Amino acid sequence: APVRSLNCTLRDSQQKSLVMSGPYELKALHLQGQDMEQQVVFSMSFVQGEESNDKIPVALGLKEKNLYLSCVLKDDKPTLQLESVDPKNYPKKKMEKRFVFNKIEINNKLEFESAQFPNWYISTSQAENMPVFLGGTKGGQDITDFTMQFVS
Ligand SMILES: Cc1ccc2c(c1)NC(=O)[C@@]2(c1cn[nH]c1)c1cc(-c2ccc(C(=O)O)cc2C(=O)O)ccc1O
Repeated sequence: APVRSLNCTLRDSQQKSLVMSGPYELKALHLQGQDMEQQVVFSMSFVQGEESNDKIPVALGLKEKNLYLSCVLKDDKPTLQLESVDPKNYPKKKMEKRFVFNKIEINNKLEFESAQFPNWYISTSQAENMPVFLGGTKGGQDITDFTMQFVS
């Protein structure tokens, strides 16, 4: 089955934009209007024909597909990383499981659950300029829902 890609930006439910913070990390903060160009453009890839399903596996690439968001164990704990890939072979028709998230649309917002680590989600802190991380709790102070804005 063929793969479809969309370019987009992500904002958490409290309107914090996502930006790079060096080569290995994303941070979330409320950006000023003139700094809006700092927000990361993602290439969200998924399999064509699943638009009506409740859970849609997605891969999130960035840097013109040079990096992908990846879920790996670090110190025996699910961790979000930015993994380097050869952009020529991406996105794959069969993406490696560590790059896959179930995109679930709840109350008009988006939630990204790790396919490799169930009940672990892409998360942000309430505080400004803190790293984007994989979190195991929902409903607490950590934010697990986002809105998406299409670039192309
Ligand atoms: C671009 C793109 C994204 C995502 C995928 C592809 C390409 N190609 C795929 O095959 C892909 C897919 C299958 N259906 N739709 C897309 C896929 C799905 C899973 C997956 C997701 C959720 C769960 C769960 O437990 O909820 C289990 C698994 C698993 O299969 O272990 C793992 C690897 C994988 O690559």
